[PDB]
Amino acid sequence: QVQLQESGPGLVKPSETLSVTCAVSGVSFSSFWWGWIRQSPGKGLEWIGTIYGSSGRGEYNPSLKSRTTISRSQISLELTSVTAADTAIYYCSRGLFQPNGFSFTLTSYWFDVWGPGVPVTVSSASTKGPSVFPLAPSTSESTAALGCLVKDYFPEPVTVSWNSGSLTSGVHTFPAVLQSSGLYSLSSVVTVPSSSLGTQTYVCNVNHKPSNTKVDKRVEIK
Amino acid sequence: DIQVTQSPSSLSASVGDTVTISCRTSQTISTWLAWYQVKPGKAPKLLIYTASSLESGVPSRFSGSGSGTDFTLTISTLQSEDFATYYCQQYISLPPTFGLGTKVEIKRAVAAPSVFIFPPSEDQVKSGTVSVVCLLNNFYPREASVKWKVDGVLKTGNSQESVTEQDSKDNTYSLSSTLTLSNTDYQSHNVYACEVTHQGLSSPVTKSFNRGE
Repeated sequence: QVQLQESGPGLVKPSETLSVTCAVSGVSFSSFWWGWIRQSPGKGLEWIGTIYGSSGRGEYNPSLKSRTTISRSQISLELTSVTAADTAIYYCSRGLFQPNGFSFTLTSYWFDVWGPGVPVTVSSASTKGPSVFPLAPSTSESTAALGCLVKDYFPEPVTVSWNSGSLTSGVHTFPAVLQSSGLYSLSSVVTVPSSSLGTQTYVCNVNHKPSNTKVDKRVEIK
Repeated sequence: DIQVTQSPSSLSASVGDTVTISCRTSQTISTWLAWYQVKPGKAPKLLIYTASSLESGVPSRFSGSGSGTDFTLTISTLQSEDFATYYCQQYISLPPTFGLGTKVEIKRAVAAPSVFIFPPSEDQVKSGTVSVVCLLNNFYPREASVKWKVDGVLKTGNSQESVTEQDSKDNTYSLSSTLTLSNTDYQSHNVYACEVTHQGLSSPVTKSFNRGE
């Protein structure tokens, strides 16, 4: 039945206009109400607006009403004068509602189908490759930890592997955090037998495709 | 905005358990409440609408109840596929607003973290900005506290935490705490320590290094 798929540029500059579109398929577009909902990193779900497929008439969140435009085979969202706080996953959705009467009052919307969502990031940073620093320790304890600190890159993502992917057990690669600089940072760590540090070489392999950067870093006992 | 409040923020459970999650609103919403299930990176799915109507296709072990300001989601005989975050949402009036969610995670035995501290490499120091990393590896439950101490003194600020999702195999968490300092500040202190408190530890564990040794 219903299928939604949103699209739009993954990067928007502050003060500019954010534009996302939703492809509605499998249904009569005109018969239903369609709209947008977002969720910023570490924040709650936030309804932006929903409009009628036939008329284009709908309603907006009062906190967002000033800078929001939703129009309609597809629906589209334009959000003007964005800031870093507008960084979010943007979801297309169908909004259902019901009569609240015995009266002309309607409920607002609940959402019975959602699209996969499209990440949009708002930022002034330019593309930049990662720095890669070794995290090194020991043989008094049975297991050692070592790692790579991958930082000062933009935009996401980086990938990290160990020993060209031949080392996989016990690897933990943390989600990236946005620094105050506007650049991202994460660590990748692995645990290994301490008895191995003398004869085995450990190398982290870092890839940042947006900047075409590939780094190999030997991690050794300092 | 109608404020929507979920409780608890997270709960640990096991397959076979019956779990209940609370949703409360700041004013009456009659029965105009929806419940959603979200898994990482996936689109939310509608489970229940008008507080107690089961969405088509959703397993019968999900049931919603309540009205006015007090609502409940009950998952009977929890299954592996049900570990997720659950959101409630009111829609009596504009704007529709969402609770901040209840994460349902996998219960397992208590495990203390293994703690490691990593001094900044010489090329960090050369760069003029350094990051000290403290690693908490393979622990359960999620709750853990990291104190940074610099020459014995509590260092607040300039640190960020990052945590992994529950491991698919052993159901543990790992966590990093990263302390970022100008090299000038870094050089102005001698001993760096992260102090970790956790249910699995009878006493806090402290890992430290002396700068430049």
